[PDB]
Order: sequence, then C-alpha cells, then structure tokens
Amino acid sequence: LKHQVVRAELDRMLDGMRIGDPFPAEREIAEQFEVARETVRQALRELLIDGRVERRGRTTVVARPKIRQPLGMGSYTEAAKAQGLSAGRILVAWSDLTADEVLAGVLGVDVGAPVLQLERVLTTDGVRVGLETTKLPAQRYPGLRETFDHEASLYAEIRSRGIAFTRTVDTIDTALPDAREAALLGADARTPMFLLNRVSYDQDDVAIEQRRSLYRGDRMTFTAVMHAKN
Amino acid sequence: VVRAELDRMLDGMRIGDPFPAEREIAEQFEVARETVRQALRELLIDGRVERRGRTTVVARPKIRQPLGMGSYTEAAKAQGLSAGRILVAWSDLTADEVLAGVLGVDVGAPVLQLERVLTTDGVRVGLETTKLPAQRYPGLRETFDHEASLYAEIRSRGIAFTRTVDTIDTALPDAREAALLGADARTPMFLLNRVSYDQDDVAIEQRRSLYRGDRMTFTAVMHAK
Repeated sequence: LKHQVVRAELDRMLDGMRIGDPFPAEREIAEQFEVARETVRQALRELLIDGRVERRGRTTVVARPKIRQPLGMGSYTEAAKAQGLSAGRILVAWSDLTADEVLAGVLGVDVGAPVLQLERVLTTDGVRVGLETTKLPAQRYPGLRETFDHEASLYAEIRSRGIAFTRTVDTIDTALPDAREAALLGADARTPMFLLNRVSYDQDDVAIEQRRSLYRGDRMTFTAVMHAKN
Repeated sequence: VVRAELDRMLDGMRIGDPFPAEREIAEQFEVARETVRQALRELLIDGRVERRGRTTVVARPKIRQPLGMGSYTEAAKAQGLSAGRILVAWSDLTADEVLAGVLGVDVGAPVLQLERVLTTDGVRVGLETTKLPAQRYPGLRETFDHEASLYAEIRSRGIAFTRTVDTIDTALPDAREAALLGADARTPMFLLNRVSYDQDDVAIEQRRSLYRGDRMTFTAVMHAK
C-alpha cells in the first residue's frame, strides 16, 4: 500500500501549493514516506504527464494544467470539471451579420440570410484560454438572446430546442493571434495558438453553426479517441 | 468553367505567382466579379492561394490529414501532392516504467524505435518517432522498407489497428528538431502523441509526431451515433 499512499500524499501536497512551488527532492520524499526513490520518481513523472507539475532545472514544480478537451460534441466546462479545474465563459459580444456567398454555402442558407454571431472568451482558474466565435443561421434560433444564458453551454441550449448534434467536421491548425486576439487572451504576437474551425450538422443534416475557436497552446490539449469499426 | 479554369491556371503556376486582378479574370471567362471573388476565396480556404497585399498568389498548400488510422501519403495523394518518408535512425531501447505501462509490456522489455522525417513536394513536414515492443515484430529492422507505410507492414503481420488515442499539443522545436525540419526555435509545431491498439486491445505502438504547423492541417469528422 505504501506506493498508493505516496501518490495520495503528493495529491495532498499539491492541494496546498501554488503554481511554481518546488517539491522537496525525490530522495527526501521517498524517505518521508518509506518508499524507494524510484517510486517517488515515477509518481512525479505521472503528475508531469497529467500536466500537474513540470520541470524547472533540477526541480519539479507545480504547473497550471492544460484543459484536456475531447474532440467531439462534449463540453468545455465538463472537460475541465473532469480534471478538477474551474472553467467559465464570458460574453464578448453578440453581432448581427448577414451570410456572404461562402458562409451561405457552409450553412446551407440563402445569400444575405441573417446570421447571429456569438463571441465569448473561455477561462480557467482566472486566466484566459480561448476566443470562440460562433456564427448561427439567425432564422433557426428565434429568441436565442432571450432564452440563452451566455455563460452556459450553447450546445445544451441548442439541444433543448430539439436540435441534435449528429455530425461535426473540424479543421485544426496552428496560429498566432492578431492585436485584438492577443489583448483578449493575455497573449502576444508570438504566443502559439490552436485554430479550430467547425461546422455542426443536425439530425436532418442541416447546418447548426460554424464555429471558430482560437485557443492558447499553453492552456489547451486536445484528445481524440478513434475506433476502426465505426 | 470558373473553378475549373482557376484549377487549370494553378496547375501551371509557381508558388508565389500572382493571379490577374478579379476584374480581368471575370472578363476573361465571361462571369461576374462576385463569381471570381467567391472562387478565389474558397481556393484560399482550401489553402491553395493566399493574399499578398492587394494581390492573390499561389500558396504551398498544407497537407490535410484526417486524424485516425489512414495514410499520410494517401492524404497528400488526395490533394495531388507527392509525399514521402526518409529514415533518420533505428534505435534499440528498453521500456521504462512509463513506457512499459503504455505498451502493456514488462519493465525492461526490448523496444525498437523507428525515427523518420515526413516530406511533401521537396520540403520537410514532420519528425515521426515510433516506439515498438520489439518482441511483437521479429525481423522488422532487417526487412522493413523504411520509405513505406509502417501501418501497412504491421497489418501485413496480422495486427489490425482497432483503436487509437491521440493527444494534440502545440510545441516549438529543439535544436535538433529545428535542423531536421528546416525550422527555427520560433516555428509553431503540432506535437501529437498516439497509442494504437490491436484486435485484442494489445498496444501496437507509441508514436510521437512533431509537425510544422505551416505544413499541416488536421481534420476530424465525428458522428453522434
């Protein structure tokens, strides 16, 4: 059991420390908890893989873990919850736009059709994670500004309107922020970003949204589990 | 005939070549300016052209790779781009406690590592480092064509890829990585880490892939059911 107890003691240590705090050396810890030095080494390496600690020269220090978000139709806040992390969303702005030729094609609406755009910043533990710009065919969502809690999951709101998320199509690229994106996200011109572009489709294969998400690479990891059979 | 005409043009143009102005193209093919404008704009979305000031120029397209169990070279072939793999090195390792856990092998078990660089149209795209449980693949190092698909070779040995687990991170290259990929310390990269599992859910590999962000786009098509 001494190998299980050391892992629990490191978790308890972690609860009380700040980001950047160094752990005692591996040998001191091992002796504190009557386990091998290699046992402490391994538990620290597991924390590191979990994003909860990082190396600083010879030392292991407390890190702010990246949110590990599954690719698919799940939620940003649910992903962070799963890791014991506190995520939120902040309204940047609603914008009323119209669909140009390209966007009309993506959403399968008429050229000129009304588009409602929601822009929000995603946060975790007091720091900015990403900027989410969702363009919606406005005709599909009357009252959305009225019925929608802008801090909540838009996907849950869309599901509550009888619209099921049946198919998503993502592109994932790297990027750098422009001046506005950098200011919104506490970043600079050199900060590495993920740039995802999504179109979602409902049970009738009718487009739900086109969503652009620009995430700071230092605050986000994406995970994707694929099966051969389906 | 306008998306086709532009395709025909791109065929003959070099990276960096500027198209004629929107109005000229429109008048050349007897279509509206808006029609030319839309076609160039979706060519831009496909990554095949890019803006340079007031002009639109031919771009080197990013390879569009579906996440999953398909082929890198097949993906590039889908876009009419030539793609290949070049041997860096084979290495003989032993599994540490972490890797032994990942591969479901004993600690100390022999590990055969294959490192290769991925190229498209003469330029480097990525560094692929595959760690294999050596016991699973007798004779691989001696016989395998390192330019070919390792996934095809593993399947040829009776091992089907059934499940894959990817993590995707951003990264910057170290000195060696920068040298291998024609990059510098500031070049944005994708760092992908995969574990793949066979028909019995036994690990096949642990694969690290470091790609130049300027040469790679990942795509994912997901279904609810």
